[PDB]
Amino acid sequence: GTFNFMIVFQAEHNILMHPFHQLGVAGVFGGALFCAMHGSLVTSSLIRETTETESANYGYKFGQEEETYNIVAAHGYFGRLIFQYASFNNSRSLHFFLAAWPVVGVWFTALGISTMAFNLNGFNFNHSVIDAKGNVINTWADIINRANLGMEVMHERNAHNFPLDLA
Amino acid sequence: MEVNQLGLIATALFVLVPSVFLIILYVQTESQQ
Amino acid sequence: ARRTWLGDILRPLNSEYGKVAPGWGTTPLMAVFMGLFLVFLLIILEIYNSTLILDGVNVSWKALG
Amino acid sequence: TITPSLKGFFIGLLSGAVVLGLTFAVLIAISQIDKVQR
Amino acid sequence: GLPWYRVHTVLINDPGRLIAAHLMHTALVAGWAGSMALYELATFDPSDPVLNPMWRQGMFVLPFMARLGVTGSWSGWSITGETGIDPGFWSFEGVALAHIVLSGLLFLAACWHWVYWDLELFRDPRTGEPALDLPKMFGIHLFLAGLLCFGFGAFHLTGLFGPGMWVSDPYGLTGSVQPVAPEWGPDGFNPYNPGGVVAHHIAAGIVGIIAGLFHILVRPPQRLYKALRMGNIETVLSSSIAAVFFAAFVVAGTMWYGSATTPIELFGPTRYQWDSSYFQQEINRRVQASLASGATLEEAWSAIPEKLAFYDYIGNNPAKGGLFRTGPMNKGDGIAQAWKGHAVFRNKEGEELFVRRMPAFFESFPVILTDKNGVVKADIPFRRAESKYSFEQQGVTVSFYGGELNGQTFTDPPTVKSYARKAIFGEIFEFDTETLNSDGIFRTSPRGWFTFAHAVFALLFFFGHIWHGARTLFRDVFSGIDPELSPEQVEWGFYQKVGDVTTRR
Amino acid sequence: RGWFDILDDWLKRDRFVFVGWSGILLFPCAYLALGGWLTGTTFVTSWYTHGLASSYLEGCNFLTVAVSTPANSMGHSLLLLWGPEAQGDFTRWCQLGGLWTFIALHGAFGLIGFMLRQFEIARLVGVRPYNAIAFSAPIAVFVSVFLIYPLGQSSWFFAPSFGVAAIFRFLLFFQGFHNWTLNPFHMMGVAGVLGGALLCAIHGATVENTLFQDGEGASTFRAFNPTQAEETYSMVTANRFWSQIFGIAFSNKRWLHFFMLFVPVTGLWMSAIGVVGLALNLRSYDFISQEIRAAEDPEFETFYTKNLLLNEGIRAWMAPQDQPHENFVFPEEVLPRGNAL
Amino acid sequence: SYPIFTVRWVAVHTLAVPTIFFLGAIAAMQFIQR
Amino acid sequence: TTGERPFSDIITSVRYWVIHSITIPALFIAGWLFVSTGLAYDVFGTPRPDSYYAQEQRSIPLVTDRFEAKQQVETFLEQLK
Amino acid sequence: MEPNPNRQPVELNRTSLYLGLLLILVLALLFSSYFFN
Amino acid sequence: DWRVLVVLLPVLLAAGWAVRNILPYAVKQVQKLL
Amino acid sequence: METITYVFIFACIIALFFFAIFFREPPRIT
Amino acid sequence: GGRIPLWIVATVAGMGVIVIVGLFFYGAYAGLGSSL
Ligand code: CLA
Ligand code: CLA
Ligand code: CLA
Ligand code: CLA
Ligand code: CLA
Ligand SMILES: C=Cc1c(C)c2cc3nc(c4c5[nH]c(cc6nc(cc1[nH]2)C(C)=C6CC)c(C)c5C(=O)[C@@H]4C(=O)OC)[C@@H](CCC(=O)OC/C=C(\C)CCC[C@H](C)CCC[C@H](C)CCCC(C)C)[C@@H]3C
Ligand SMILES: CC1=C(/C=C/C(C)=C/C=C/C(C)=C/C=C/C=C(C)/C=C/C=C(C)/C=C/C2=C(C)CCCC2(C)C)C(C)(C)CCC1
Ligand SMILES: CC1=C(/C=C/C(C)=C/C=C/C(C)=C/C=C/C=C(C)/C=C/C=C(C)/C=C/C2=C(C)CCCC2(C)C)C(C)(C)CCC1
Ligand SMILES: [Cl-]
Ligand SMILES: [Cl-]
Ligand SMILES: [Fe+2]
Repeated sequence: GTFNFMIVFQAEHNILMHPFHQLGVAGVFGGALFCAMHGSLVTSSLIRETTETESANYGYKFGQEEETYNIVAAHGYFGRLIFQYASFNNSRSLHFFLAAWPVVGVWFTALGISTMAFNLNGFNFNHSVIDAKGNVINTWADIINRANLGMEVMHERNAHNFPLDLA
Repeated sequence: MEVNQLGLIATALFVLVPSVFLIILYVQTESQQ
Repeated sequence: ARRTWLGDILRPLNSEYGKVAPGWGTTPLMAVFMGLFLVFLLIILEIYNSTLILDGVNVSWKALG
Repeated sequence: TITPSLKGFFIGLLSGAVVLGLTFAVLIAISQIDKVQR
Repeated sequence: GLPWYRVHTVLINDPGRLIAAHLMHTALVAGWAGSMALYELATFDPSDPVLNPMWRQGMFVLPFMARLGVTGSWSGWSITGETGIDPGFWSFEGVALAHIVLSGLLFLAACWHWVYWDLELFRDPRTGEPALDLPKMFGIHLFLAGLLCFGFGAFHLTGLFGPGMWVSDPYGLTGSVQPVAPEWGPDGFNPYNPGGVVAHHIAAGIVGIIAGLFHILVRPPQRLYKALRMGNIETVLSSSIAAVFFAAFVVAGTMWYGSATTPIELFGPTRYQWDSSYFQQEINRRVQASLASGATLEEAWSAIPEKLAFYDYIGNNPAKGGLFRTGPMNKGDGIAQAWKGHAVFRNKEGEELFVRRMPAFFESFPVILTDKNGVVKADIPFRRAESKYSFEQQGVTVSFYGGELNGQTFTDPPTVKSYARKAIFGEIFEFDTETLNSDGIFRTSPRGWFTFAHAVFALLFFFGHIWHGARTLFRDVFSGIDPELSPEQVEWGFYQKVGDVTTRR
Repeated sequence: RGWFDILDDWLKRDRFVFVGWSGILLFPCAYLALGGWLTGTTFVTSWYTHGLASSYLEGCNFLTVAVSTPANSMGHSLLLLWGPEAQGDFTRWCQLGGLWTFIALHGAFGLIGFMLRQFEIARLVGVRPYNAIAFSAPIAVFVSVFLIYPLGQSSWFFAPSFGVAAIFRFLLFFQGFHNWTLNPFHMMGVAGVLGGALLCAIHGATVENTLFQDGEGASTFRAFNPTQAEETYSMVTANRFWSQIFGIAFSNKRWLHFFMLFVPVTGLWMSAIGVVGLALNLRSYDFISQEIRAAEDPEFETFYTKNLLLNEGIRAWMAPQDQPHENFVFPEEVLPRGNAL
Repeated sequence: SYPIFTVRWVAVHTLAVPTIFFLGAIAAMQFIQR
Repeated sequence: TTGERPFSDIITSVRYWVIHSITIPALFIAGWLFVSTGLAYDVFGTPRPDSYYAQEQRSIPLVTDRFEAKQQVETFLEQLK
Repeated sequence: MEPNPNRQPVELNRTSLYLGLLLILVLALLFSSYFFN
Repeated sequence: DWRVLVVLLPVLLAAGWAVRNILPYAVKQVQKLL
Repeated sequence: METITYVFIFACIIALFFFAIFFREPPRIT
Repeated sequence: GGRIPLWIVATVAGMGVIVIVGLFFYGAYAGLGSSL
């Protein structure tokens, strides 16, 4: 039923072409990316506290006061991976950044559903490109529209008696 | 429903074999300390 | 450790752990064979792909008769 | 025999070699001018 | 204690028990091979290699035995359908038996090596520690590999001392095991040339003997030994995995596109043969020529062997299956019984009409009939009210030339439509759906399943390569970084060369 | 002090952008993939491969612009500039879709280069290489989707075209033709991506709201010091809070950050496996039990059967413009449609 | 006493030089008419 | 910290803007001309608004041969002259 | 002959058991529908 | 054709301009390299 | 039988929830 | 050397972007790509 809902949404609102949905993907993809990044950076810079024959996790004891990784080493690796000034050396800034990116992205995507609820839909570039005579020159937007149309005409196939599905 | 008969045995083993393996290692871990 | 007839025979085959030729050794020559092998894999790939087309190399099932 | 695509292949092969060797000529050069001290 | 995911690291410095583990894995693999064949023998129907060949029956190892020359059963049948043979001991059954006995012998060896792990052979005579001279081992094993690769090509495949290998015509009609002469020219790199497989093993085998000799006598350069941690058995696992996933990609690819080593009588047609209408072209070639030679329409199609007509049918396209649609292809569309005949459509004006064929991409496909020029002249309509091309309005009929329905014509619209719906699948067959209680849904062939499993494993083993290569090159920090890394080694500018402490300013 | 070492010296100097040996593969290939995409999106058409306009020059905007895939008729041609298709003609090469292969291949070799860079820098710095390992996940996705998938199909034509809306079309294609949403390997990827984003947001928020008071200012960012030994937030209070709100909480900082690597990496890997199945049209398209009952029982209806009607709409309504090489002609009367619409 | 030309100099110009050029080409394009 | 010159120090520098207040417009103009001269069309093979179709044509000029493809689009292009 | 010195004890803590059982059960819950088909 | 020199003249002028304004400072860097 | 299987698994998860919360390894400081 | 105040550089570059971005949006309603 979830999938039904998201297919019909696309047909009626063109959510893929809506910027607030695009910011949701950016918040979700970026969130998964930064999750992986942060987990791999801390994990890469754990301080040797254990032997080969035991989980490194036993190198941290719940409630110890010293940090369990070297953040300057993590900074030094990632700064060189890209360049120095695109890496965090302040753990508070870094952890706030982790929080804000997917929260904000997902606010926007929630706002997307919430405003498409009032039928302010995604960008419509259907037949936006035409030639000197006025032939339509299709783009990917028009192909997307052929797909949206197939969804449109088939959904709830016995429930429409008039030509426009206005709600 | 006309459903794949072996689905049942497949599901049971799929659950049982991996689960039993974990329990074996857990219990013999507790018996050490 | 346990000695065996077959072990004594095979002994010298497992006797030079750690031995190395000095410096770069045969590395220059390895690299020649590596590059020859690359070009040869290229040829083989582009033949299969049909971006390399050769006379009397009909890359089709119809090359069985 | 020696088909157009075989000539193209050699065109590609020589182009790549040119680019790689040029790149490494330049890199060997710079690395000699600007060494690290020690 | 060790975590569950590291139990097998207790073998890393125990060559005997490492050999014992490797023997046990070899035992299990040969036992599988033996158990899989025996299951396939117990379920295989050999009575029709035309319409119910092994690849319709979900046979997976049977075709590998057949590929290298095992073709008969102690029961007197063979897969080419000749009856009364005597395969000797190397029947399908004897091959299965050999692998089981091998599994058992391997299993006992494994026990002996596990118990008598402490062999002096495994000890460095200098230091007394266990040690394996991996560089010399590689030369030895490579030498052995080269001899076997050479022998396989020079004797088994040539038929000098052996049976040869499966070869066939381009249209997979007359396959058999034949000795194969090596192709030494440039067409030997053509994947569709069997002579090239012979040459490959002969030439590559000699290169392997020569390389093997090199690698037994010449020691690795000090630079490489240190770069590649050649005293560390895990560097071999990393490079061995890489080679394995390389090979697995190749064999997935050649299975999917097809080559001399993946013939269609053992694995089924490829999807590309459907895409390019490979068999349909050939069928039409024969009918057009039958008819130039003055045969009737009935006569020309009746001359088409059913086996060739069955290739021209989308149900044997491997790209028509589903992941969880299990079992043999026969469980889907059924057990093919007969070619019904080639169906010819005509409208009320006697124009011939052509059913547009389902492409592999489409689970369902509308029924649309065209003239020789591509013009739509009839269809099965969805919305009836404004339809202009119905079979009813256009007076479509179907006539059958060849096969079971040869010389019959149907005009009643429901019948005609029914064959039109099957015509999108290509040539039209009669199926037994009762026996296997077939559910009517296409499944993929062994070509499909093999490609899927080997591409998936190839990709997963890529991660194993990355993992164990990381573990080889970063062994010193596996357990964590140095608790006294200083910020100068990691801060910028401090050293001219990164990590080289000898380059301060 | 041979030349090899002199070059190593130079490649591994500490500078604003580290180069390294991996730099030799990374930088040309990354720059070419990226330049090819900007070049094609600004100037190059898809008229002859797809019957589409696809550059700024033709009137497209950032959403609709794309470097499109080659014509189906190229099969899986490497489409080398010097190859038998374009025959050295840059212009024709562009027109036949050669920039797609240029970008896809230089991109693949840049990705390798970048992963080698993560390996090189980690080795020089003295850290474990878990960031290189995590980056295997993006690689799997890229190869499976852009290489393996269309290699299992008839041609590159059916790989993704490099463009915002072209990728949206690829999403919708996979719903109607492959029913990809139904695929349990995609669902495991969904749970890894969404689970990753959750972890990301919940871990950042937790740290920021269990901070220790280490300075006097209202802005708490000022009170961290990269070289302090002390944890900057309370694992203990964080752990009690989550144990009491959610029932369970992390107690091991090391496990937590490994779990953060594990979840999104694993999910991407699972979805790559699924795309390999669809390379072969090996879909989880149907449930056989449902279909049998539905064929026999015209009153039986589920969300499963409703979504297949939508897929059927998608295929028939989009196929002819999306697959121009097939010359699909679907007269009005064969199009599936519900009432009125 | 800084260098003017560096690897850094090059990476920057590698990107920024075609960026402007491209912005010029795209600016002109807003004025194309059918 | 690596010994290159700080960015903030270059872009506030008078010598920097003396060069780049030329180089930046020259590049922007050069890009302009590439388009306004029509050269970009010819280099890349991109159709002009008047040359997607022939006058009465509605067929896409779709490449349908692999090794004759070059010859195909040249044929489709002279079907406009 | 000596007893083998490379033997090591194996551990699975209670949290790892909970985690792994959840994994298996949820995997079972996801794939069971497809096994039944 | 001729449009090329059109396109390319601003850039030679741009390179020309920077060549002259920087040449002196740029030679001090080259002397320093040993 | 499919219904019983689905619900059985779902029931095991709920039981597991119960033990993971109330019968957890209790975290202990330092 | 450090002559121009950086706040000034920022404002002008800032407006340089708006200008060109505004042109691209203007062009979404004019000429090619406008539907007209
Ligand atoms: C690669 C492709 C891709 C990607 C990455 C995304 C990504 C996203 N899409 Mg798009 N989508 C796509 C393709 C894609 N989509 C396509 C092809 C279509 C058209 C078919 C759509 C149609 C579409 C629609 C129609 C919607 C999305 C939504 C979303 C978001 C879903 C996640 C979310 O809402 O988190 C948000 C978080 C939640 C929903 C979680 C709430 C959890 C509650 C608070 C608690 C639950 C408790 C639980 C029951 C019990 C747990 C306890 C335990 C013990 C059991 C996300 C930004 C959705 C969105 O934006 O939502 C606003 C949405 O409605 N997408
Ligand atoms: C004693 C010898 C022996 C013989 C004659 C056979 C014969 C057979 N086996 Mg059995 N088998 C054996 C041992 C043997 N097996 C052992 C020891 C095992 C346990 C590992 C197995 C496991 C096994 C399985 C699991 C299967 C078979 C199968 C088969 C059949 C097909 C073989 C085939 O296609 O191989 C094909 C082999 C290859 C393609 C190997 C390629 C080698 C790669 C390329 C690596 C080369 C790397 C090398 C180091 C580089 C060298 C460099 C070069 C320069 C020289 C055939 C009847 C198949 C069958 O039908 O079973 C019933 C099957 O599926 N066998
Ligand atoms: C490369 C391995 C391989 C291949 C390609 C084949 C191929 C085939 N076999 Mg064989 N088989 C094999 C191995 C293989 N087999 C082995 C090892 C066994 C022993 C168990 C068998 C036992 C066997 C029997 C008993 C039968 C076959 C049959 C068949 C055919 C039907 C296959 C089918 O329905 O697939 C079904 C495939 C699937 C449903 C896909 C399952 C993959 C799951 C989804 C992966 C699990 C995901 C995992 C949980 C993810 C979690 C990861 C994360 C948590 C980290 C086909 C020719 C049948 C046949 O027709 O023969 C006559 C038959 O009856 N095979
Ligand atoms: C020739 C292949 C090969 C070999 C010999 C090894 C050997 C090793 N690996 Mg590697 N590895 C490989 C392939 C291989 N690996 C591949 C392809 C991958 C990618 C998935 C990995 C990923 C990997 C990781 C991530 C890790 C290892 C680790 C290890 C070590 C401990 C493993 C252990 O105790 O398992 C214990 C395993 C179990 C108790 C149960 C596993 C059950 C699995 C999940 C399902 C069973 C599948 C079933 C048996 C069918 C077999 C598969 C089919 C291919 C035949 C050991 C040295 C570990 C290590 O480095 O420790 C230092 C480690 O952390 N490996
Ligand atoms: C709830 C919504 C949801 C969510 C969260 C997802 C999540 C996912 N989908 Mg699914 N999807 C959904 C809904 C959703 N989907 C729906 C409704 C459909 C319709 C059927 C699809 C259809 C769909 C398709 C068709 C595909 C996915 C794929 C994926 C995966 C994308 C993985 C990724 O990061 O790619 C990101 C890409 C990469 C990691 C590749 C490499 C990235 C490199 C590093 C980029 C380099 C950039 C460079 C440096 C600079 C560029 C700059 C330039 C822009 C200027 C992920 C598991 C893909 C998948 O499973 O692949 C295995 C896939 O092909 N989805
Ligand atoms: C669409 C989503 C997506 C994008 C855009 C993306 C992007 C990136 N991820 C990186 C890193 C990572 N990604 C990671 C995990 C993940 N990444 C994910 C999803 C993505 N990752 C997900 C979901 C995860 C969770 C597992 C990790 C763990 C890392 C890193 O370590 C690394 C990093 O440093 O992040 C900060 C960077 C690699 C830089 C690089 O290779 O430069 C070199 C550039 C090259 C080689 C060129 C590639 C060319 C590509 C492949 C083809 C051409 C693309 C066109 C130019 C543009 C087309 C655009 C259209 C399609 C619209 C880059 C910013
Ligand atoms: C002792 C002995 C003997 C005997 C032997 C035997 C009896 C054996 C057997 C053996 C065998 C009989 C074997 C078997 C094996 C099997 C196996 C080894 C299998 C496995 C499988 C697997 C691994 C699977 C997996 C999977 C699944 C399950 C699902 C799907 C997916 C997959 C595929 C992953 C003799 C007399 C000779 C001699 C003396 C001694
Ligand atoms: C392909 C090719 C090549 C190369 C090329 C190159 C390398 C290129 C480059 C190119 C480039 C390098 C380009 C660039 C461009 C850029 C652009 C075009 C940009 C844009 C941007 C924008 C527009 C932005 C804006 C914005 C926004 C939108 C939002 C936010 C803010 C900002 C401001 C950022 C060669 C020769 C080898 C040959 C073959 C082919
Ligand atoms: Cl609906
Ligand atoms: Cl209505
Ligand atoms: Fe953290």
